[PDB]
Amino acid sequence: AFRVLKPWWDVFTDYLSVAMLMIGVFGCTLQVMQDKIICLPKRVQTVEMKGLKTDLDLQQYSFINQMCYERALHWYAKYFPYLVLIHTLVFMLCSNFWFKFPGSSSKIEHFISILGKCFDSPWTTRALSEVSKKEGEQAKALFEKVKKFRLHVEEGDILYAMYVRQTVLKVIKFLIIIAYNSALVSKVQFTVDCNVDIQDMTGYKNFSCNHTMAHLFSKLSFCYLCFVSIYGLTCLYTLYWLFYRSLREYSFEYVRQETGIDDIPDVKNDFAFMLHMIDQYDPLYSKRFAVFLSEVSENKLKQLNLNNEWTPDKLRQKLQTNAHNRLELPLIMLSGLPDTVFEITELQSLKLEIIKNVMIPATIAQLDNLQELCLHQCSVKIHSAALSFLKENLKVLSVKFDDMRELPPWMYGLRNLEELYLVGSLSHDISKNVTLESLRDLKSLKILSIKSNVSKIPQAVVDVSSHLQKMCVHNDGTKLVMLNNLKKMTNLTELELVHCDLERIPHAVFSLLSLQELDLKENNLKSIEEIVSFQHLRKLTVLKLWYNSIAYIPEHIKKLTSLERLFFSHNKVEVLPSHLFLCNKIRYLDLSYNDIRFIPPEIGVLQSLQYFSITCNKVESLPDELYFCKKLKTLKIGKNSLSVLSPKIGNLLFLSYLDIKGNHFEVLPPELGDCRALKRAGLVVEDALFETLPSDVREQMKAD
Amino acid sequence: PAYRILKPWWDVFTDYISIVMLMIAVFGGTLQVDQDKMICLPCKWVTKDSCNDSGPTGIKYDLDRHQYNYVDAVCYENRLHWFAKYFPYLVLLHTLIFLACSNFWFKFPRTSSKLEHFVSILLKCFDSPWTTRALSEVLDKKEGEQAKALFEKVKKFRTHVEEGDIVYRLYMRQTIIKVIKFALIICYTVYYVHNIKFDVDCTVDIESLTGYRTYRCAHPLATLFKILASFYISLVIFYGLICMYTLWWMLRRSLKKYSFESIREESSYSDIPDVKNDFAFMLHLIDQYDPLYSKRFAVFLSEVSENKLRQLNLNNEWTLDKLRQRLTKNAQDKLELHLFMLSGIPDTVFDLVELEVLKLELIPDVTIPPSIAQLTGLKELWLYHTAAKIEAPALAFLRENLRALHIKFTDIKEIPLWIYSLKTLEELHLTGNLSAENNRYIVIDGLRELKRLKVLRLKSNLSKLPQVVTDVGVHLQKLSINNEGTKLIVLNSLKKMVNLTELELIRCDLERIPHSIFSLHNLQEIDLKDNNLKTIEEIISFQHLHRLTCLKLWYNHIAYIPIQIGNLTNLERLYLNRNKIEKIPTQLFYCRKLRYLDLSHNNLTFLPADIGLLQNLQNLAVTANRIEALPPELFQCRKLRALHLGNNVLQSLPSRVGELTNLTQIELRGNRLECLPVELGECPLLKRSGLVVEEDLFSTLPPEVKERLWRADKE
Amino acid sequence: PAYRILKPWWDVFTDYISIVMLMIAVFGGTLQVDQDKMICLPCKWVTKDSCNDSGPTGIKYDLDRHQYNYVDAVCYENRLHWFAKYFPYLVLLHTLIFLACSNFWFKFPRTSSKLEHFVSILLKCFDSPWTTRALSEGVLDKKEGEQAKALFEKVKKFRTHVEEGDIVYRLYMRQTIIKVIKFALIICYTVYYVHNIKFDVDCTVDIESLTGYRTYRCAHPLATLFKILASFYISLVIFYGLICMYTLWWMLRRSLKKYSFESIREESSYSDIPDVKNDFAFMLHLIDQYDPLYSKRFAVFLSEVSENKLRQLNLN
Repeated sequence: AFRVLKPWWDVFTDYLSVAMLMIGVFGCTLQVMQDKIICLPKRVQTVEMKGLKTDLDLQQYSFINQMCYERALHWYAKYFPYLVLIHTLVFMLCSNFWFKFPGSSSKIEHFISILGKCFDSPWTTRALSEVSKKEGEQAKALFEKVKKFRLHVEEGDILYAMYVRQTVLKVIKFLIIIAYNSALVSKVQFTVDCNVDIQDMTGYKNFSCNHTMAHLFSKLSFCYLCFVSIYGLTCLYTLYWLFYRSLREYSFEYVRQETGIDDIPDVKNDFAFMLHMIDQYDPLYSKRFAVFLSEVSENKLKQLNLNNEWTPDKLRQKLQTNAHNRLELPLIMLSGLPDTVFEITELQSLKLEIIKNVMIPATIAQLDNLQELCLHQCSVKIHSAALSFLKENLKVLSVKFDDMRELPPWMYGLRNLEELYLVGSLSHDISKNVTLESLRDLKSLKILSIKSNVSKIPQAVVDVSSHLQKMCVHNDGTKLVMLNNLKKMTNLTELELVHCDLERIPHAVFSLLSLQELDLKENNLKSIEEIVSFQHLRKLTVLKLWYNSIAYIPEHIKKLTSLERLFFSHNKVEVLPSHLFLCNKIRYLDLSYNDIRFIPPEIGVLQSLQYFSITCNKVESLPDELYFCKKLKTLKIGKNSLSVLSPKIGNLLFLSYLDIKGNHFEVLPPELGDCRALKRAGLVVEDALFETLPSDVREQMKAD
Repeated sequence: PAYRILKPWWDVFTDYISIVMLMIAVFGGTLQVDQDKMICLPCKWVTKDSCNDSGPTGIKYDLDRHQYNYVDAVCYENRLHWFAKYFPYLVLLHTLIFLACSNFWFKFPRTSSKLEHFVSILLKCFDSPWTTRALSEVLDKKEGEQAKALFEKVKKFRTHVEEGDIVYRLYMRQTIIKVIKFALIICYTVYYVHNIKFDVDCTVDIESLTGYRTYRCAHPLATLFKILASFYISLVIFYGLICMYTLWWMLRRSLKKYSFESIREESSYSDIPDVKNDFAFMLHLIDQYDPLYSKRFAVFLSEVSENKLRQLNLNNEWTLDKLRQRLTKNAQDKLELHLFMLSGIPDTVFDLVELEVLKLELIPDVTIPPSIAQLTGLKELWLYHTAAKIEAPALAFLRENLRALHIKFTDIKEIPLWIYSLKTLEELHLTGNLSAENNRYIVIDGLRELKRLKVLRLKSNLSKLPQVVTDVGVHLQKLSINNEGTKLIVLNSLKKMVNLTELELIRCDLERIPHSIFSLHNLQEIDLKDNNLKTIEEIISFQHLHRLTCLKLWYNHIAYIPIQIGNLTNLERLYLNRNKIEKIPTQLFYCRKLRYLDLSHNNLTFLPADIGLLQNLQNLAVTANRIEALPPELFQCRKLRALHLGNNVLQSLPSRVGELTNLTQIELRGNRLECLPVELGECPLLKRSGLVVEEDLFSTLPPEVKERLWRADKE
Repeated sequence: PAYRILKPWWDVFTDYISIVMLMIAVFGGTLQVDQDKMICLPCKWVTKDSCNDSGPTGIKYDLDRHQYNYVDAVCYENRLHWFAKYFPYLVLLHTLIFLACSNFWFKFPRTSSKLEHFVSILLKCFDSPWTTRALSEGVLDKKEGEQAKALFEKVKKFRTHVEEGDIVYRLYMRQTIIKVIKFALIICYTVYYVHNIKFDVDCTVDIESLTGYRTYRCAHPLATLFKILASFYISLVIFYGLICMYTLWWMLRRSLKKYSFESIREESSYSDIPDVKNDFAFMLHLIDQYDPLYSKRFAVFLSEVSENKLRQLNLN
């Protein structure tokens, strides 16, 4: 479809060129045979008139005719048709100057294909009806094609320059043609005087000659002059339309006068010029193609596609529960957030995973039941009513910042927020994150878990220490430094530091006077010598120092007796001292997968113990005083070096769990029936140890 | 036309110039035929045979019109220069030669056929939707097959065209000839264009016929031929310049080497090879027309695109639904998938989450993608003649989930080096020879790293046992070595089998029992199959081993059982089949705990009564023996279920078989049972599937009993 | 078109030479019709009825224009050689005979029908996907399988139908022989009679009763132009004849009635392709002289092993 890009002046000049070709061909075929001159010598040698006798043969007459055709006839009168032919062929070749160069031709084909495809697209009519399924996907594909066309054509302006060069060439050629044709049109005359010197042949010197085809050539010259003048007026109008309006800028304000959409950008250079071309064809294509340009139309189409694909019944199918017993909607890799999601009002938690370029409307005010929000690796935007409502209502937040900007800056305008899950990663310039130190606006924050490679605790935590209570940090091989920021914790109760590479327990933990629990997970504690100040943590009941490297346990454990939970699983402890079990309030003691050589008898002091795990130890001797402690509910002694299960084991009335898996035992005693809370599941052992109960004991044990 | 794509801008420019040249030649020839003449006048005053040039009156020549015509013809033939006479024919001939040189490329049948094939496949690729998808990178079956067929056509076309360089050579020759012709045309035409004059003097010596010798003439189409030549020369110059540019375009770059470095850097497929000779030449010409065609044809050349298309087609050929239809179960009642003679593993396999037994059979050098981690229940893995290549997340999920690995091979390189890095491996059958140079148990030296193995089946034609297996045997509980008739050197190196419970020496050909067999207290299953025991004499030392419960001594050359076999009591599945026992003794029935007794293919003289000492016995197979009668004591046992008694010499079954209740399966094709006792129909658990019996003796029974059995079968 | 496949380089070269000679024949015929005359001036001085031809004044002949026209016509008809008058018509006739010899292969209904059948199923075998499948060495469509089986049976039937008689090869050999003999006769007579195309022609026609003169001297205007045309025609005929002798040497080099598929059976998997004979062998030699890919793609249908692979794959 190349004729669409041709306005009225282009086809008018083309048909003028065909007329010029006809005139030139007619003039040429006249000049080939009809063009001849007739010459008679001058001063030749009831009234009866007598003819003058020139005494010349026919051959001499032809010779005179030739001499006068060559040396007396003006060159214009002989070569006018060939000049017309050459000039109109140059006009025809330059008529498609802006059509033939392959880059411009590709641009023309691309633009006309795009304009025709969106012309056939019903999304234009749908959008025009809105302002005043499969086809939605086709419209989206055509829109991204339009954006690619914008990135491919608008930045250049070669087509306009080629058009202006072609127009200027046509105008200057028309000026030349009018000038020389008007100058030499008087030379085409009938009667000419020929003064060749052929006196030595014919006998005469002065001749009067007649160009037989001079009237016809004059009429043809005037007709060609008229056609050239019309062609030049057409080209002058083309140049005037080129110059008096700036065609490097196409304005869609005339569309804006009746169409409400105002985000439409104004295209420039090649796009502007060739849209002006399509306007010259018919303005309907331009005012219709306007709707395919703006971006808010694409956003509206995306929202419509999301609403169509996600019926509320599909959301009922998607409804599930989460880790905090809330109604969760898992939305995975979505284009956006549908309003159908907000139509659900029973919803208690929102899960948005990598749904980026998303703006939260006021419609979330529909669902009042929200308590948790999962904004995972998604850059989210906001609206004023959404800020107000999520300030009033939202309390639990769980975001993942794969990218720093994928953390949105508006989490911190809230106040009702209580739980925060800051999973992700961080760079070297930790203190520059002003996003962290805006939680001063948060008043209700109580849970903070930051799985990130955080080396320096921010001053954010220092500010929010008054109301914060729980820390969970997974550095994953990153050293944590600058522990004064954890010193100025005051009201914190829980601290779970994982892989922080803390060589020693800082004075930060002892500056805490109300810490309920401490975790020093994956932290290389080679020695524990700073426990002297641990007495200041009177609230400390949990010391989960597991997978650690504590080589020996000193007397400093006597500083705190309020300790209840004690996890030293996989520790480097060799021999337990006499000084652990003085703290009788301990109930929950773990030494799982350690390598203790043996258990000394001072374990008898721990009566209020309810859990004693030493599994996978090298312990060959269990003295009977741990069997004397009857309050010991759980007692895990698995995979040690022990020999025989104690026959007087039924004395432990409150022995809920006895993990003695993989121990080298011989025969189970019959007094497991006296044990009230020990099962085959509880007494996990190898099966050849399970097969050892007496038959009546099997009858009493299968019935428990 | 169809070959416009091959023609660059210079070729079409030369074509248009040649068309204009042909128009000029036609015009000049028309003028030469019609109105090209000479009209000559005699020189009246002549001195030394030259025009003397010595109111006014006309000069009288006294010449007729025919004498004038004769003078004109003779002075046109003899004294007009040949260039003025034959210039239109010369430009005609030159233009025809130029056109022939230009069209000889498309005229010559070999190059025309090559160009037609190239243009056809390029046009088919340009409209191929798979090309659009590859540029974009779920397809139709016919679309994928068309893409594969076009790929194969591209391969065979490349093999067809890269061998010869005739097309480029022909184009070079045509350009050279055009340049040389331009040079000659310019030289001769510029040399001879000055001879086209208007006034020519002719001295033809026709004084005998006319009366004059010298005449001065005038050529009408002289100064018109002087502009038609001068315009023609210009075109030739333009033609030559264009041709010269084409010649320059041959010399700066090598047309026989089209390097795809520019295309493969921009495109994702950075493995596009560089084409050569004629194919390179027409790809370069495609670039001169429009590079988009060559860019689109480039995706039908890379091998990565071929692999992607094969994977896309394989997802279509092997879908999740088809895999579920083919989904089967193994001997362990676990979900297995038998992929036999596959090119690879489709990702539809890996989209599963419930698969436990991934079986890979005869797949050439496959690469396992990480999505195996989605197969959450994956525990077994079967490698049969399959070189497996795996990555690290796969190794992670197999280190936390996979507890079985079944490797079958015929070569060392078929066995991958990753399989020794599993942290949950428990069951492991290596099938194929594991003894080689620097590789005898050093293929699999990472079996120390596997600390949870419990089953080790080795069909390896083995001659020795590694000590590391004995070290692993703290947790390993089953070792079955198949060697196809090769004796191992035990040398009492197996005593670390504390946890071994099933020592199964299949086709060991030992003929003796080493002390390590009856030193291992946890052994419960002992079958010395095909070991050619003429005598079994080592059962006495088994009483220190408290756990032996099943002596399946089958498929052996055992000639006789000593009566000391009566000392045992604790066996249940006493399978002494496929032997040469002369007779079963009463001592063997001192075993009270027997629940299963197989004595198939023996030389038993008869069946004694003490077979009825077996109350808990469930299946009994004394098949292929010489047995005539079943005693009533055998029928006091209420628990007989599977009585494979066929191909025997059984005379009759005594009516005390009515005491039997739990009979389930019996085989009686064979034997000598004259007629069916109705008690065989009395057995409730014995159904039509279990009562494999002759039909006539069944018909001898009353029809209503048969009807009752039928109604029990069908209701 | 459909017949361009069976036109080797010699055939297309002879066709282009033929249209070129047709063009020069048309040009010469137009020239003969329009501008072929001869200007005859009487010899005022005579000797034994021969042209003696022994301020100058032109010789007065006292002849009207009509007597001059009569002298022109009589000397043109009588004392101008028949070659210089009927050269373009002879060239046109020879060119028409050459074109008829070239195209009688396409016009005779038996040979034209055989050529059409061959071209048709060669195009169908090219369009057959099993050609690609066999040349590569999976899943078969029912319609594709039926088309492949029908094409195999058509190939077998046609091979049986045409291998019996070699009328096409015999006709092509006869056409080549006729063309080479025509070229020999043309070059002989044209070389002999080209020197009789002269400019100055002395005519003695005995019209003294009407004109008054006995002998005249004539100038043939289109004499050297006709001589140039004759030399051009001689060059074209020499080129045509050299091409025809090359074509005849192509016939006599090897038996075109016996085609051996040894190279293709060695390169391809199927090594049981029989050595076909006579008209099929000639027709395959022609397409081998155009493009060996046609034989490569068509040899798979002749072999029975490919049929064995066909029946196994169709069953699957």
